[PDB]
This record gives sequence, C-alpha cells and structure tokens, in this order.
Amino acid sequence: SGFRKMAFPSGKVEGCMVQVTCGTTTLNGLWLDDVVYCPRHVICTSEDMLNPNYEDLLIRKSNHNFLVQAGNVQLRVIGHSMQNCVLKLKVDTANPKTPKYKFVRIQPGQTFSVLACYNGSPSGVYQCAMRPNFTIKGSFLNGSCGSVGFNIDYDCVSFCYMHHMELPTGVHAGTDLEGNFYGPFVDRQTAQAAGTDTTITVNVLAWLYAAVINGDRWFLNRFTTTLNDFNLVAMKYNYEPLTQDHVDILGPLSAQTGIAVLDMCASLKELLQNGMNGRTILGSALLEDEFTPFDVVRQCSG
Amino acid sequence: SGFRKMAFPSGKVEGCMVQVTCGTTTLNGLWLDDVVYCPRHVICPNYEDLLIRKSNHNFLVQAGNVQLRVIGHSMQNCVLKLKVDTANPKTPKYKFVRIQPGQTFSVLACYNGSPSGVYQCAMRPNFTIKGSFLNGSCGSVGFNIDYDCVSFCYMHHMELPTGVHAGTDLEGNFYGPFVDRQTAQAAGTDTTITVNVLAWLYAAVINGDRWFLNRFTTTLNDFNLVAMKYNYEPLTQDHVDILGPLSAQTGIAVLDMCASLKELLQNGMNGRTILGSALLEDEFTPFDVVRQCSGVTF
Ligand SMILES: O=C1[C@@H](c2cccc(Cl)c2)CCN1c1cncc2ccccc12
Ligand SMILES: O=C1[C@@H](c2cccc(Cl)c2)CCN1c1cncc2ccccc12
Ligand SMILES: [Cl-]
Repeated sequence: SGFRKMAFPSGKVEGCMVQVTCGTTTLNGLWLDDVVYCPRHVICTSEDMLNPNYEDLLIRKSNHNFLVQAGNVQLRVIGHSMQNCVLKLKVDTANPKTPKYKFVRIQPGQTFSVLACYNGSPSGVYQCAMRPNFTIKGSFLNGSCGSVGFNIDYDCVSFCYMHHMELPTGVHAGTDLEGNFYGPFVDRQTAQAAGTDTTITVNVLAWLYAAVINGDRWFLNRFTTTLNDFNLVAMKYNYEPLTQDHVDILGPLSAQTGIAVLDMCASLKELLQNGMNGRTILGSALLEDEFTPFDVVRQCSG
Repeated sequence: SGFRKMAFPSGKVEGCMVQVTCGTTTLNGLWLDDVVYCPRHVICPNYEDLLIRKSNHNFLVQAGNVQLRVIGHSMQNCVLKLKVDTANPKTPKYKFVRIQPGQTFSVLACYNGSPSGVYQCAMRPNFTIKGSFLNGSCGSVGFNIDYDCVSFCYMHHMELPTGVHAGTDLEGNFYGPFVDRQTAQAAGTDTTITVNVLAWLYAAVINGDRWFLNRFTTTLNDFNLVAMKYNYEPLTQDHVDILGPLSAQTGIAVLDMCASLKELLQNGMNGRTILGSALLEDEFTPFDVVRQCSGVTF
C-alpha cells in the first residue's frame, strides 16, 4: 500500500556524471563508454548567446580546450563532434561504470527521473514528466546543465533528457540524448516562451485508478461518458484530449479495478466540476498528472 | 528555480542491497563490511528461541548473482545481523543514526535484493512513515547523505492497517510504539510538522510565491495555541533558530512567517496553490530547503 512519487535508483547514472569545463563555462556531462555527452552551449560565452553559430564556435576549439573531470581524475579529450544541440567529446578512457543503456526520445506525458548535478556531482534525484508544452517542471539552479533524465526499466538505463535551459516562467527545456530539443525551443537567449500548459489527462486517470487500488473510492460515481463528451468537458479545464490510445492503455487498470475507462472519465468530469470538497486523493488536494498508466502498474503490482 | 521532492542519490546504498531468503520468507538485507543487516522477522514469536534453532546455512544471502556464505548470526533488538565471509567492496563510509520525528530521509525500496525506486520521506510525529511498499519490501532502507557519508536511519519492517509503514533504526529499535509480530497495532493520531511547513513556505518565497505573506507577526505562545488547535506540532525556539538562515535570506522573520501560516490555517488557500500544492507540505526540513535552493552535491 501507499503511493509516492518515486524515482528510479540513480546509481547507474551517478557513475556516468562528469564535469565539463570549456573556458569560463562549467556544466555536467554524461560519460558513456569513451564519449562524454553535454549541452553544446558549453562552448558559448553569455556574450555570444543571442545568436551563436555553433558550427563556427566549435571549429575554433581544440581537444585541449575541453577540460573533463570524472571525480578527481582529468579525462583526456581526443575528439569532438556536434550532434544537433549536444556536444560529444570523445575521451581516451571508456567509463568502467558504463551501464547497459539506450537513448530514447519520450512523448509528452511520459515520466522520468532526474539526477540533478552541479560540477559533475549528483546532488539529488527527483521524478518529473514531460509536459504537453514540452517543458519540464524541474528543480534546477545555474550549473545544472547537462543533468539527465532517465528511466531504469529492468537493468537498462534509458536516457531521455539532458537539461539545457530555464525559461522565464521557471520551467525547463532540454533535449533527448541525440541533441534534439523537446518543444519549439532553441539553445539561444532569444525571447522564448513555454506554450500554455495542459493537464495530462491519461496520467490523472491512471492516478485515479491507483487511488482505487489503494482503497479510495469517494470520487467514483454511477455515471459513464462518451469519449467525445469527456473531451468536450476536459478541454474546458485545460486538460489534454484523451485519445482511444489512452483508453486502450488504461485497459489493464480498468480490468484490475472493475471500473470502465469511460466510467473513470465520468468520475474525472465530476471532480473537475466539484473540486475535492476538503477531501484528498492519495494525500493530494489536486489531481496528480505525473504518474503514467505504466508507473501506476509498476508501483501498485510490481 | 523549481521545487521538487528530492531524494539523495541512491548509488552508495544500491551497492549494499542483498536478498535474504530464510525458509519461505524472502526480503532485503543491507550488506556493510562483512555483516548483512535485515528485519529479524525473516526467521518467522520468541525470536531468541526461533534464532537458536537456525544454522548459518539456513540463511541464503544473494548479492546480485553471487551467493554469500553466512558464517555467523546474532540479533540486535529487531534486526538480524548475518556475519558473511566476504566484506562488501562497495561498502561506503557510513554511520547508523536514529532520527527524530519531522526529520526527512530517502528510502531505497527493494524487492528480492534489487532496488526498484527511491523516494523522499519524513518520520511522522506518530513515528510512522507514509511510504510506498509492497510485500517483499521488508529490509528496504532509509538514509541521508552528509558529504560522502551515508547515514542509515531506517529499515522497513511492516505495514499498519491504515497503509502507513513502521520500521526500526539500524540498531533494530523501532520508531514508535510498534512491535514486530502479527497483532492489533495502530498508528497514533498524526500531526503536521510545523517547522517543515514553515521551511516549505520559505522555499515558496525563494521561488517567487508571495501571495500568502502578510504584514503581521505573532508570538511563539499565540502561534503554538493555533498550532495545537489545528493538529500542528508545537514550534520550539530551536525550530525558530533553525529557520534563522531562511528568515535572513528572505527578510521574513520566523514569527512573521508564522502569522502567514496562522492565516492559512484559519482561512485556507482560497483556490490558490503554493509550489503547485493545494495542501501545506511538511516533508521538507529547513535543511532540505537550504540544500535544494543552494545546490549541495554528493
Ligand atoms: O538557462 C540556462 C542556461 C542557458 C541560457 C540560455 C540558453 C541556453 Cl540553451 C542555456 C545557462 C544556465 N541556465 C539555467 C538552467 N537551469 C536552471 C537555471 C536557474 C537559474 C539560472 C539559470 C539556469
Ligand atoms: O507487514 C508486512 C510484514 C510483516 C507482517 C507481520 C508482522 C510483521 Cl512484524 C511484519 C510482511 C510483509 N509486510 C508488508 C510490508 N510493507 C508493505 C506491505 C504491503 C502489502 C502487504 C504486506 C506488506
Ligand atoms: Cl514516451
């Protein structure tokens, strides 16, 4: 019993965190085999950040300009290449602590763990979700660039995020490990704004099923809804449309609890209309949207 | 910017998790040097009598895909200490510390000696933890990290009928009035950790959330009368002193933040949130707020 925002154990990622210094800029890098991945903006000064030409700035650098530090050991950079917004620094040592890993690009609503680092040292681990507006509501200070987001399903680490920047609203933007940004963001100081954020409907429903599995039923009602009528209501509360894919994904939880997806959708409609009335669901007075259907099953069943 | 429930990096503890199988019971053990610590209920009660009937070979200890050989066994309170032939090469610098209610720690939830998740907890004033544990999680540990030292403060033993959890420090002494047997046990009435709520209100101010601030101040006496009324823990002069640095950083005196908390408790939030929460969060200590809002690393 119990339901917590749970992160993956960070050990396999901690052994990969290194410090990357280039000129005055110091951020984090991800050391996997003989390559250190880091945000390409490490080659910039804050003076050439409005409109940086990364191809031009990179060509002017040599391997010895990049100082890579793994613990108290300096790694020697033997090559450098840029892949989208990520810099790949080839080093002369393969990381002995390199776990089994994949680079995966996630979709909005997907969750992952963040190992927040400063100066190549891990300071904390938290859980978060890729927002529908492609930002993440992280906890990052200056120096956290290059901190990574991951999932540790089975013995393989799936790297899905690398932190690049904080937007004016205090939210965060970054890329997958291939350097492709999530969202319409660019690694420039140009005026950029997070799009209007919306609630991840499928995740709220998954969390409502988690509450039912944990014995909480107060919010359930005798009603059902059509998928269209649910989306017409949900859209009015800035909730993401629920697709047939989401309904299909919620199938196992629907089978385990005996509550049809469209029946849980009617509970959600009611909750949106009424609020909680001083009650909580899994110790929360708000509808939680950072647990996917896969997170709920994993945490509640194994 | 941002404020998240953040746990310590679990790596130093992951290298210590092993599986302990005794008869039909399989749970987790904490392998430090040549000793594996685990809940004594793995032998299940008259624990002295049950333990004397066991031999070293009855305890199957598994560290990854390697079986450790048990060369001795002793009991310290509600923890079983299985002496093994191999010292854990991954043993970090560690201490066993007993925490006080309100203090926070990270929990590395494990099943079959394998870490599945890490989450941040607080030792409730009623000595329970609101964890997330399934059958097989016994022996999962709670810890803090201080520089490069792991302070082990909790080992999970059981779940109470309300879904909350009970366990011991690493010396086998239970937190709370709980015993490790199948009997009627209930978590006492819980209260809110006042000093932690205030710390989280300072974190919200540091993050630009000021709507709840007011011009008023209060006395520690007047505030504690309100705290008693709303099932909030008394705020001591020690708590006020601990909140000193946050008070200095934000310019909001502790008793000035207390008057904000007093208005929040009598009037509510009114459809507003603080750090994306409609409830007053009490699982961030004043130290957690300072560590996160300043970026301390391990
Ligand atoms: O936004 C950035 C980075 C940057 C700047 C412009 C463009 C690019 Cl791609 C990258 C520089 C550091 N940084 C931060 C990242 N996360 C948290 C922070 C908190 C407070 C201040 C800064 C923070
Ligand atoms: O409470 C216990 C343990 C127990 C039983 C009797 C007496 C003692 Cl001292 C301890 C055995 C497993 N267990 C659980 C521990 N945590 C979470 C759980 C969730 C769901 C089911 C069981 C769970
Ligand atoms: Cl995805």
